[PDB]
Amino acid sequence: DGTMTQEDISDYVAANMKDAISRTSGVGDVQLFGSQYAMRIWMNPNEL
Amino acid sequence: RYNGLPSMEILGQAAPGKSTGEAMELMEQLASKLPTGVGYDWTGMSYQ
Repeated sequence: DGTMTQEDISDYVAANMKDAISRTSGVGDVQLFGSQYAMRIWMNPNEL
Repeated sequence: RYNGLPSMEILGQAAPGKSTGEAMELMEQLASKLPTGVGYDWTGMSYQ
């Protein structure tokens, strides 16, 4: 339905799914094709 | 917390005459009619 972007999917997979799948029976390692959300503080040096 | 997510442990017995199988089946039915984003699971004696 195009209500979530690539980063929104990546966060949801990382935050809700990745941990449970990584603890699932016989799962050795789990690589996320994406990244979990973080509080990005994008600094401006001019205003600094 | 249960399996990494926020949880709340609920204990109870199957009524006299009724089996544990009948009791758990209804608990699942009542659990299904709860608000959105609220799931459930069986642990300990109920798991095995």
